Amino acid sequence: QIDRLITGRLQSLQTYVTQQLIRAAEIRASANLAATKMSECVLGQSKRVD
Amino acid sequence: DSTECSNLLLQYGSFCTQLNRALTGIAVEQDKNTQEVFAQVKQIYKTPP
Repeated sequence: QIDRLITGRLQSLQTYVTQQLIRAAEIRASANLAATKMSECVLGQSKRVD
Repeated sequence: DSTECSNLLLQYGSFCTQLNRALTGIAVEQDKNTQEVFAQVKQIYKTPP
């Protein structure tokens, strides 16, 4: 019975971690864009449209 | 449509819900992508004859 509970809980935890990794990657992409905007639009004057 | 298979499935927690939610998220993201790429203009201009 313990083996059954362990396998189940372990799988639920591994699923959680996977989702966190994917979400973190998307946040990283957002942060990179934010860094570019700060660099080009605040510390200077961007000319590219929109 | 298997009653017993359901009964047993309910003992594994909320896996089913979490999966369904993830697929709903990607599905609404696709409509967001098409909206952001194309709907960049406010008016529908017409071609001069």
